[PDB]
Amino acid sequence: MPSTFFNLTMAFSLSLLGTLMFRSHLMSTLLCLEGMVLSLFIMTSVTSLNSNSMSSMPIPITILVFAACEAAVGLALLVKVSNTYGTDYVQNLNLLQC
Amino acid sequence: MNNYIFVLSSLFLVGCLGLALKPSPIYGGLGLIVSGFVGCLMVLGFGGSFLGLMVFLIYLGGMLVVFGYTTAMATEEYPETWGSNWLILGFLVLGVIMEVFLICVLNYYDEVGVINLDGLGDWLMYEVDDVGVMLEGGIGVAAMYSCATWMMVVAGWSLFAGIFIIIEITRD
Amino acid sequence: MWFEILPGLAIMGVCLVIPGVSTAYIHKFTNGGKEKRVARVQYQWYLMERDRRISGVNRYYVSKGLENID
Amino acid sequence: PGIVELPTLEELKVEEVKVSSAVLKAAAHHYGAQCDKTNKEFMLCRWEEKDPRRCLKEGKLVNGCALNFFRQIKSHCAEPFTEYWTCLDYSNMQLFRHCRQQQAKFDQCVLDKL
Amino acid sequence: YPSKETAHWKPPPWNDVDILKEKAVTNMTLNFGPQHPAAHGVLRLVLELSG
Amino acid sequence: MFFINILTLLVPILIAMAFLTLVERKILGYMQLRKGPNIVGPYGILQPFADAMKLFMKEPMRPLTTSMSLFIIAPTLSLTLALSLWVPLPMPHPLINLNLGILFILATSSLSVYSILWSGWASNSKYSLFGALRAVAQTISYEVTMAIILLSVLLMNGSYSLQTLITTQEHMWLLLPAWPMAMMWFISTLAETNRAPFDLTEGESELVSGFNVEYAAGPFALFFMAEYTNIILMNALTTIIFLGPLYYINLPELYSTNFMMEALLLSSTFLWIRASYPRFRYDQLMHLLWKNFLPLTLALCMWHISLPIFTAGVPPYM
Amino acid sequence: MNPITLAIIYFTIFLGPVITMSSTNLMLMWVGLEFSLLAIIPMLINKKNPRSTEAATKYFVTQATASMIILLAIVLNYKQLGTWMFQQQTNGLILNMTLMALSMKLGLAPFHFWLPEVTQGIPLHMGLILLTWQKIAPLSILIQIYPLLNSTIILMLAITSIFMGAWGGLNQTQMRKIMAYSSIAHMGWMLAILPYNPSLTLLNLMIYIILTAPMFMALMLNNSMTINSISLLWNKTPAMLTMISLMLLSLGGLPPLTGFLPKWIIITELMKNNCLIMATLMAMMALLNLFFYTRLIYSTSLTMFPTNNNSKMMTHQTKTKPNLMFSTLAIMSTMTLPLAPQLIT
Amino acid sequence: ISAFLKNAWAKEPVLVVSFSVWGLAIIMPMISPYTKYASMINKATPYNYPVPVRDDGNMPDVPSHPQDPLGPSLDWLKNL
Amino acid sequence: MNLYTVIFINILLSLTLILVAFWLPQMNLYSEKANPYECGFDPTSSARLPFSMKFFLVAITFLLFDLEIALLLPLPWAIQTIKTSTMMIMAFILVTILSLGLAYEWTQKGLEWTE
Amino acid sequence: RMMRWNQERRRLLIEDLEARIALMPLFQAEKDRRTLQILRENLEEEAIIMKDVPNWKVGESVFHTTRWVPPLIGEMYGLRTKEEMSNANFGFTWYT
Amino acid sequence: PFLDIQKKLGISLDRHFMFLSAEQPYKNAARCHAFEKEWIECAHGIGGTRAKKECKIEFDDFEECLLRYKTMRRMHDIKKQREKLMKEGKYTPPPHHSGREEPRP
Ligand SMILES: CS(=O)(=O)C1CCN(c2cccc(Cn3cc(-c4nc(-c5ccc(OC(F)(F)F)cc5)no4)ccc3=O)c2)CC1
Repeated sequence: MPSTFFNLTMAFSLSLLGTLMFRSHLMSTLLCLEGMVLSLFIMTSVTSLNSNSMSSMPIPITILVFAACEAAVGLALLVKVSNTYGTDYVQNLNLLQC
Repeated sequence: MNNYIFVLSSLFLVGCLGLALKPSPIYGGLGLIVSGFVGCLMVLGFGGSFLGLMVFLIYLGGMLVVFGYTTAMATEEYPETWGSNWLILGFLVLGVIMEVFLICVLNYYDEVGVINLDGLGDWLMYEVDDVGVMLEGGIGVAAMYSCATWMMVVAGWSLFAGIFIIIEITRD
Repeated sequence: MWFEILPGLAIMGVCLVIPGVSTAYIHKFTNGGKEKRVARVQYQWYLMERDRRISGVNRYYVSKGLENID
Repeated sequence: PGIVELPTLEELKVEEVKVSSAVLKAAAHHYGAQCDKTNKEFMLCRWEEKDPRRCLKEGKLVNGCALNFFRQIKSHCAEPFTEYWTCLDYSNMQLFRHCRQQQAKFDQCVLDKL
Repeated sequence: YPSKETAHWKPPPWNDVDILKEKAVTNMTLNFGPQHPAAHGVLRLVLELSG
Repeated sequence: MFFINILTLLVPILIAMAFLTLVERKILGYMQLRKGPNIVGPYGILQPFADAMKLFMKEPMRPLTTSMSLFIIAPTLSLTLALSLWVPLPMPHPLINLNLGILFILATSSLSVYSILWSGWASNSKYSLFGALRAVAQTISYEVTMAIILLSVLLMNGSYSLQTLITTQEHMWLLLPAWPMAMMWFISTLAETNRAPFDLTEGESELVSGFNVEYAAGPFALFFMAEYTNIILMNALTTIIFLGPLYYINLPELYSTNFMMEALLLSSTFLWIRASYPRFRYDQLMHLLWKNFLPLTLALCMWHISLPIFTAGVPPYM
Repeated sequence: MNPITLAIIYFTIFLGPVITMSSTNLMLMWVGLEFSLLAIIPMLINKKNPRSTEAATKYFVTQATASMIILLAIVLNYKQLGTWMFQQQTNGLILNMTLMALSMKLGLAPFHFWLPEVTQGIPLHMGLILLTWQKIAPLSILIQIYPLLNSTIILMLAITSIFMGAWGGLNQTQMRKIMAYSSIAHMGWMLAILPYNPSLTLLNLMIYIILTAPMFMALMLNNSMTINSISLLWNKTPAMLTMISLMLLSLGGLPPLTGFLPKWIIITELMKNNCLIMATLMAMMALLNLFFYTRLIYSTSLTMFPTNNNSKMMTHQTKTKPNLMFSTLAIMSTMTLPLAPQLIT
Repeated sequence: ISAFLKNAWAKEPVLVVSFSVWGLAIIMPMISPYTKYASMINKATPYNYPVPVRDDGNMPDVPSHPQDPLGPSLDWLKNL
Repeated sequence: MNLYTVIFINILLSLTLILVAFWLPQMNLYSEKANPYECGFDPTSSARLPFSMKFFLVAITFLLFDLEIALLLPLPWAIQTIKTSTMMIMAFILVTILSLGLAYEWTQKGLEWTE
Repeated sequence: RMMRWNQERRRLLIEDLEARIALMPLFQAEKDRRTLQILRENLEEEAIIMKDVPNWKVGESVFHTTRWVPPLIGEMYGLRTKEEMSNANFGFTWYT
Repeated sequence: PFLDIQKKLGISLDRHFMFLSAEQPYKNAARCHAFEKEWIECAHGIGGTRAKKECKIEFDDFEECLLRYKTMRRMHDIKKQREKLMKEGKYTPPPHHSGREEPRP
């Protein structure tokens, strides 16, 4: 249990590190976000099964629901970005410097 | 045995690391599928199956859509892999080595409440009801319909609104 | 004519029958002339472990009746 | 800080049943009406005290009553009960709906002789 | 206030609409033949695709 | 003993895939006024072995534009899953009794698509990519209705286990109460396999071979046998869920026999359909599954949610 | 945009923070935050221009990261002490990462680099929402756990927000970024006092809201987005210069205007806890905040920049705006200090 | 309107059936006399142990034995 | 353990087949053979360029529908509950809201492909 | 037909569960007695070991309450072998 | 809490399943149920400032039931000493600790 939770926390931290340290592509950052969601879902399910608290299992499924909605709107924004610039690069949305 | 769940968690960690290194979203979705498979395995190893199969199906659909999208928006002439860039491969190997170091030095200097290589496999399923009939995980997730009705309307409205919202965003 | 097709159909039918009969006969041969006990809930698994223990050899299908209560 | 007391290996010794599960499932519906008193005393004593150490002699009495039940069986109606639980051990789940012709012989036997 | 960094900076548009470099179409070109069964054997049919 | 059971479940499935290719060819021939293989062996019972041996004797291709890792992984995974979907099947006794067997099936099937996706992407050819995107569309189309059909059926079974359907159908098929759901499930299994009229992933008339166009003898054989195995698998699923073989605990052999008869019928029907119809356009598949099957599927899901209640016919939990 | 879509989206925006406020469980606070940031985006990108798309991206990514961090905090506080809502017996690391993520969302410094841009790229009625209605739910969270927040971190964050807001809005020509930096500074104030007294951060929030909403209304009257544009008000809507000047001087924190009340009653409650230095610096830099409001007053009302030959047309025509709420709020945002005892407690 | 329903039943019968089944699913529970029995059955199942109570001597309505004629009978479910 | 056994057996079967397919036959490799296939002629470009997607909205919608399926799947258990009216009502509301979202998409022409 | 069959199945479930009810007391007694036996064995051996280490109390609890805290798998099956331990964890998840 | 609407209308949307000691499906019980119950009952009516000092014993018993750091330390020390003994040949596990046991019942 403790080693499992330590490793899942380290994994969340790695995915957060990826999300913070951008590269050219945006979808990679969206995927890192989904990986954080995965880590958290797994941690919550493991905790609820270790505690035998079957009243908290409805929580991780909601986590997944909202994470996937976030992913959907992210993909839509990605579509718009590609339509505008032809690519999902981040170095192109730098005109709001004024 | 006894090293089973730890190996699962380590594979999940490596998958998430190779994901965070941000190769072409193709291999990133691959790593995410693998990490979801490992998460399913570990959730099953802790007692619950419904949640594991669920998350697996969900992320499979998601990575299907993500493949469809990256082949249209997030592609390149020469897509990058973990091996393509010497620097990325080096930091990947470095991360594996650093995980090894952290584990082997915490076992030594730290207490056993985090990582106990000696004593592994002893703390997975602390307590259980040996005479039990109604312990499946789906009972909790079905509580949504009877007891936790609030989470259900919340999620359903999230999805409704999401439909309307994605339509409005994609309007040209 | 159309009856020149029955050879392949019969071959594939035999090949599709073999798995189930094999599984059943093997389960009987390995679980003491009985159907492999199903553990859908923890109660059945508890029963099976009880049987395993009380049986002189650790095997759940060695049923011990009234010969073992006096 | 404080010590935790535990009975001694002899304080918790009984005449165990050592009888399988299909047999218990066969005899349960009759073992419920004939040992309800002691079974329920033990189990109430269990939920009320929440300690498996305070409620032990009741469990020994439970074992004794079960042994007496199965002896009343083994004396009068060993063979019908044998047929019943042998038929009932075959299923992968030990179902009753597969051994109804033997259940009736067992129940008639007991209705008559006990 | 001007700096060596904010020299190239241009005042934004009055309607938040930016004259943008017209990114030309990239239409996938495909040799539908020959050797393609639909193509009756000697047709090449170079065509452009958006999807 | 368990390894011997693995063999008795695996090698017959592959022999059946081979002779299914045979029966496919011969049935389509006789429908097309021709014979089909009769030369290689007596009535052609050696053509599959000839094909397979010849393929595994050919030079495979390691192109210059391909991602060899995925190019090689994809067929491995295809075949692996095609063979793994057969383990939890009760005939009438399964090799692996899973409570959530239906979900195992669903997930493994939804995973078998990534073989096609990664193959078509790795190959790095335009027709391969087209086949991959068509597979994406096909899955996005059918996967929504699959699970809801299956849930609506299971709401009278009481669980996701494949062995409670046997006691559920102990008296009467599940086709009578669910023949609409059975029809939709039949067509959706027809799509899950990339089988006509939904042979769009390898549509020879638009895409020379789709995701196979760069693949060669051995890996191609793996793909092909995975397809022709999943065919039998989905037929077995239809005939365990909606059609019910006779289960008498003292006679599982009759159960296996009738299961096989019905599976043969459904597979021959797949071949019949390949022979009888043209091919869809992969947008029309989406329109179908999202405008005729999904609305009706939701209506029937609600109907079968209510039916156990205003009938007091809620199933049991074990 | 059709009325059904508008209904769903605005109802969702409204509902989001309500769930957060009215909920005991942290997970439902999280889903409320998510409703908010999922429904607000289409209202940003509605105009469908590159600036709107990139504003939407910069907003979505930031808020999603912050939400994932808050979710990690909740999940750790669940793994520990087996409950959902926080308690006195909870790890300070958890509490402080939660505070950091809530700041990230709110847009406090040094987590502010995204708010000026996201506000410059979108229309004004959304900047209003963004800066007023979307800063509540986070503040609700912070007000339910104020006894547990570290004072060092919030105070560093607050002085940083003050300094950066001042220095940033000091050299801005676009008005939307000026309002963004004003939000940053006033949120620094709101947060500097939260652990000591959260009944005062709510006061400062109410006042900042009733102050910025009519400013945004003024800007929306002539769709004014620059200093040079508002310089033309003396020819287009000279009846607005008085209220504009008063609201600006109040935002800056000048007596006898009720924008000085938050500053004053926060400095007081801070020195009741011996925070002399923090309050001192905060005030001395709120002065700098006032400076550019004063330069703007110059540009708009206290002198008359050149106009154009075409504004004569706008003079010819009539106008239906503003509504009744502008005058109400602009009066209750400058001429209500005499009622301070009623406002403070 | 009948002509509209008719031309829809001819052209787009799938949506007609969908709405009809939707309405019937929503209605029939309000109609049947066997609806009350669902919860009664799901309540009759002893998924847990029937923890007994202490005989304070003031429980006349409560039985001393399973086969004591007192408590809820399941005849309504034995002949249904 | 048996599931692991069977699945690994299948892995090994597939890998053996691939090994004996890559090492048994005689090979003769050269560039004109290993080059991509575009119907007899040379590709005009790489297949790694943006291949526009015309059903992106339908895929996004498929995500949310998959989640609604995930929420519908616990019914086999939710029907074993005493509070049956609540389960009935919630399931009906869920399916109805799902259908209404689908209908709005349909009408606003989301299920139709960009051309 | 499905209505009728599912009703009879519910009745059969009642029957099976009533049998389980009739048997649960015996199983509870046996389980409690067996857990106490295992714990006493582990106590005797913890006393043999830890005999000379300084400042060690054999049966000392990690709790300040004196009520019975039901032990957990690690304790019950800690001194025993590794197979007897893995069975308690993965025995039922890794089916019969 | 910030807007106690529930406590006003007298409903429960999110508060009946917060902690482990709440009503679970089919009257099961999450582990550490009694410890959590006692902690909550001690912390009732006095505030979180007092509870951090007066329900400290109970909260610590809860923390130990749930996380079990001390049982872990204890069993680890026992195994370590036993390994030392076996290493230097001063111990032999009894039969019931080496598989060979009397498997009651
Ligand atoms: C005008 S039409 O309507 O008539 C039109 C209808 C379709 N049609 C048709 C149908 C089925 C098969 C084929 C021949 N064919 C075979 C293979 C292929 N087969 C095996 C294989 C592996 C292991 C096997 O078992 C064992 F070896 F034992 F392991 C057995 C086989 N690998 O690859 C691949 C491609 C291919 O075209 C042709 C005829 C023509």
